[PDB]
Amino acid sequence: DKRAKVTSAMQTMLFTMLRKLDNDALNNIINNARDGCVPLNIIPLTTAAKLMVVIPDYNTYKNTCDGTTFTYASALWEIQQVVDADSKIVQLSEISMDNSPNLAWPLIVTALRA
Amino acid sequence: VYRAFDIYVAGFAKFLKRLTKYTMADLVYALRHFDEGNCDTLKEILVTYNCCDDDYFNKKDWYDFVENPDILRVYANLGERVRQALLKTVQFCDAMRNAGIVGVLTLDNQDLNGNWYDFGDFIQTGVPVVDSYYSLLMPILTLTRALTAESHVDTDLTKPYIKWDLLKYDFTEERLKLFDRYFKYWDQTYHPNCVNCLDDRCILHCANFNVLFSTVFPPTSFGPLVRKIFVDGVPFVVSTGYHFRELGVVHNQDVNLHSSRLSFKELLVYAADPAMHAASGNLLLDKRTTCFSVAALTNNVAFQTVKPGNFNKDFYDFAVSKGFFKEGSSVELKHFFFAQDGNAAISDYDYYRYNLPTMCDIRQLLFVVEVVDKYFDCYDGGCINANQVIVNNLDKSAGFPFNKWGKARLYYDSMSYEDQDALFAYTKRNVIPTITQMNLKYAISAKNRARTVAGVSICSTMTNRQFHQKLLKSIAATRGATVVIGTSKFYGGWHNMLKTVYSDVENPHLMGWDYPKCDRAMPNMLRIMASLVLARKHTTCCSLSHRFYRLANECAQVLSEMVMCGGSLYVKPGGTSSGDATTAYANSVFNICQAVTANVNALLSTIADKYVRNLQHRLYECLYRNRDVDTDFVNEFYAYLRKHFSMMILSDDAVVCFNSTYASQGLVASIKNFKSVLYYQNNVFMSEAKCWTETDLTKGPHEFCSQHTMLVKQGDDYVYLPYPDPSRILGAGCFVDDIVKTDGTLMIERFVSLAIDAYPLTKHPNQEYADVFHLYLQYIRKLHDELMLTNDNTSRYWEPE
Amino acid sequence: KMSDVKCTSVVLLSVLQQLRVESSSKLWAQCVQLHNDILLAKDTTEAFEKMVSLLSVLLSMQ
Amino acid sequence: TSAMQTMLFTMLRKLDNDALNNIINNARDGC
RNA sequence: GUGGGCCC
RNA sequence: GGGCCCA
Ligand SMILES: [Mg+2]
Ligand SMILES: [Zn+2]
Ligand SMILES: [Zn+2]
Repeated sequence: DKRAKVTSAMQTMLFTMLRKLDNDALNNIINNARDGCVPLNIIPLTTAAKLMVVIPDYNTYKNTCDGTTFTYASALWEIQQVVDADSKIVQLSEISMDNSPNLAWPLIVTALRA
Repeated sequence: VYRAFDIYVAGFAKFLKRLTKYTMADLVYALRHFDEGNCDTLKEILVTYNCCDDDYFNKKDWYDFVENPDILRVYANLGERVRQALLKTVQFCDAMRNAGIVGVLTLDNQDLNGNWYDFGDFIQTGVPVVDSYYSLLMPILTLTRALTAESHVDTDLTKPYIKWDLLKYDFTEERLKLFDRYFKYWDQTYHPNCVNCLDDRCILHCANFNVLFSTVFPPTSFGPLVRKIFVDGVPFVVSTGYHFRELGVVHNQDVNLHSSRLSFKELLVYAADPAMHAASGNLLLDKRTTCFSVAALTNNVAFQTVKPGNFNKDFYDFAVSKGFFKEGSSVELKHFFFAQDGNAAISDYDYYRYNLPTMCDIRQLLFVVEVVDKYFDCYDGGCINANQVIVNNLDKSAGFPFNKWGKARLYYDSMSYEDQDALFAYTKRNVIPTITQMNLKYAISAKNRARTVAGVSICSTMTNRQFHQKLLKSIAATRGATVVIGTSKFYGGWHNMLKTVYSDVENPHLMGWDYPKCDRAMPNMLRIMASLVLARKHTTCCSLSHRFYRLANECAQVLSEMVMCGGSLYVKPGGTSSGDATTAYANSVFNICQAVTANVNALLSTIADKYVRNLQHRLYECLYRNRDVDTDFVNEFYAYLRKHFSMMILSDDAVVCFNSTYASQGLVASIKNFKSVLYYQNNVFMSEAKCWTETDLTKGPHEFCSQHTMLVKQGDDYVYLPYPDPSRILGAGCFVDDIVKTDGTLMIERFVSLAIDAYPLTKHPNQEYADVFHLYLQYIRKLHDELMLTNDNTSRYWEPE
Repeated sequence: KMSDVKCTSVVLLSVLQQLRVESSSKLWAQCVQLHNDILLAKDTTEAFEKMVSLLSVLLSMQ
Repeated sequence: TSAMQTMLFTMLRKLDNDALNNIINNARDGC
């Protein structure tokens, strides 16, 4: 009975999810508003201990990740680590208008909140 | 010269006639009969207000909503000039109501400025009737997002965005604000929370107001709504609400804030539910899409690629040996397995950018569904059970996490009729959104796109299959009908169908035509009315609230669900899911909806034969002035159609024997109206270059389901024979998607399947069109060396048994 | 010889795929653009030009 | 896919265009 | 992945 | 059960 098989699988799934759910922020913001109901657009927006910016080029990474820290729509972030659309490490130094055409122009830029 | 008027003569078209020299009427008039090249006042009132420069239209594709999407700019330029007149029109309804003046309204008095004068046939006394006003200027209101004003603080264009708080959901007050701001005098109802709607007719009504009343508010507002919950102690959080941009608020009325010994089905609810997967992972953002984004599942972005065509060189030699693929020969080779890189996924997902909401111009849909009723009064549906479905094709996917473990076979076999029907019962109270996966295709073809495909979770479709699958099957085998689903061509069935579609079309000629980019430009409202229409047969097994909650649970299942493009969370403004159970039938319905629109705004902006004139006049005073579901004008029109404009259909393939007279008068269908329409109703241009018009019924159709047609002899008299394009079979035999790679067992079926396709070339004058067949014969015999081997049956397939 | 060398381009880009060009992104982008243009052939001089371009890179590697 | 390389070789040898054949000769020297 | 004809 | 064509 593969019914019970997928059942076992999905219970293990939905149980193992809680390894990063009990944040104590969740309660801190359910107890803000009435009747325990708000959208899902903003739930992992504001439980956010991470932010990944996937850009196309150099023109974007400049106007987006200016420096090694920035703000993301009125909230602050620290640039930790960057790669370049095929997962070879880059630097802010290497990322310049000079050596633009040795990039896989898009960049995955993981920054961390303060 | 010609000023376009709504006359009340009863209709709307051109008439030779401090202010503006053009009016808002002239504006919407050129909006709504776009004859490309003859598209004048459209541009005139664009350039009149610095909305776009004419020199920009020297570029190609300016009037494509599919290439050059900058016209978003050109049109959102005029948004406040729209809005201002709407508000003017409510305050004008005021200044009539308290002025005691009861006469019906029209826009020709209304300036591009917005304001008003000239009160001439008005009775002095109220209720000044707008209904023509909005029944005119309804669908063109998302065409600019004219009510972008209200999103600023103090609803002023020159301001920051209102930061609405990032937890709220309701806004019903604000929904009514925009209503009675714009619809104070709206003499018919409103239920922006549409569980309050009167019936399905009022569902279409009011959710077609949540469209306009949801352009303006932000993405933070909408989507599923989440609460903390506790089984066996520990907390979870779950979307136990949903806010549709069309259906407003909905609260799962069957909730369990506390639980214990949760169920199989309840995990079927809570497994594919969104937030469990969403808030239980990281964040993501890519500048690739114009789409809003939310999240990532895994913390690495992903890419996938194509493995290009095989090649079949034995047959290549076997052909070109006999002088195939020769110089000057129309035996060239055209069709091949393209291959595509990793940017494919996001670079067609982007083409959802061309989506935009509609205002289905409501009374017209309402009457058109008053029409389609009798296309299906010949047919019958109703709710059914797990154990009386004719399901096939069950070895297939079942949803996002449900990808990971099994096939739909398991879910039809595991979820008992008890299970699936209890689900059927819960779902007609509540709303459970789920996940869609966008994938790509390996179709040998000619052009260089990819045409993404969709797959949804089995929870959705299993309900949907229990729901509609009696009406379909009433039509899957109703032959002699309009439709042909299930109706093959074979055994000369195509022939008698052609004779049937003809059956006294008067001044008969054939026309045919096809849709560019329906699966992306699909206005969601039409999908709404279809899935409603597809349920009027439930009148012994569904109550009206259950109808509303059906409708909503499907509109969250597949239409505005959340999209996983890679490992990247988004939402979908719309666009059909090509893997849906009801794709072709819903799109058939879509096709007739377009058909009648053609009929009507043929017959509206176009009359001497008073059969015709009374038919359009009682159209006018069925729609512009009346409401009721009436069978008599209905059947007048309906048999008028079936006599004079008689049709057959497959999902976009709209074959039409029709009257040149009426078509040459402005009663019935010609391509131009459709072009205009989807340019003002489905967000696309339909170029007649891909359409065709055969003016000789003796010579069969140029196109249908990848087939042309001719006229030959059959058993002492002449008949129409369909016939395919040789290049297709050439490519598909010469290029394989790793099929003959496995064994030579199956590919016997491959080539012979391809081989029957084109025996009619044997009947056609050109020689090598024939030796297409003779090649295939000799190849088939070349294979029967190792192993119909001849043309024995391949002729008896056009001698009906 | 336009049909035949279109078939040539196809097998060429196939074997090109067989040896992991996709891993180096823009390499794959170039070759893909070349072939998607090669199958559109009307004047054969351009077809031969694009052929020799697509050949230069197979030749570049070992 | 071993025959793929061989049949493309014979394919090019049939194409019989000067530039392609000269560069095949260039390639036979690993150059 | 959808439903539809065909054939094995 | 397998697969061609078609929306
Ligand atoms: Mg067609
Ligand atoms: Zn209502
Ligand atoms: Zn029912």
